[PDB]
Amino acid sequence: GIREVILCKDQDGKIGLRLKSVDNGIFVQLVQANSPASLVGLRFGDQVLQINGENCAGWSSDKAHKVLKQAFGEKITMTIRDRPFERTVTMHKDSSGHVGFIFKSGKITSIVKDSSAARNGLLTDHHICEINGQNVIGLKDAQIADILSTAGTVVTITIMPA
Ligand SMILES: O=C1CC=NC(C[C@H](NC(=O)OCC2c3ccccc3-c3ccccc32)C(=O)O)=N1
Repeated sequence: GIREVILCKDQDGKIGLRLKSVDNGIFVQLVQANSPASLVGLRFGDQVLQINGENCAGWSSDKAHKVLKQAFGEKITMTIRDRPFERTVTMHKDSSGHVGFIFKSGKITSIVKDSSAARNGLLTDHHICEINGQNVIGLKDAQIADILSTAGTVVTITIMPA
């Protein structure tokens, strides 16, 4: 759904957030660790409907960057729609412990024939966002692989088109 967040700027008047224009909307592209943006729970793929009550519709990435930098006040408010491009696909590890996909730089690149990923219709050219709800955006591939490997039999992956 939609919600309001209220962020307090840090030491340098920053919130740790980079935004990106997509289809005449504005979306969260990068959230800094331990930042005000992380504190209020902003995540890669969240949609920003308003900043300080002003509609973001049609803003360029540069204009959103400017609005954030030049915002007057110690606080910045936003209206957020939670990751509208996100979907889950649930798969099951086979007897060798595999769900059946290859990924590189956090993006699914190949589906293994006659695997659980194949049976459940996992797609390529998609970001791996969460594994059973655990956020893996920005992790190294070996870290993603480790989280996958230690998951139980049910593996639900949250994905987003890349
Ligand atoms: O790109 C990555 C990197 C790390 N993890 C994953 C997810 C994992 N994929 C995977 O480990 O493939 C190699 C695996 C393997 C190793 C040795 C011999 C046979 C087979 C075999 C046969 C069928 C399907 C998968 C496999 C998974 O599908 O659970 N993808």
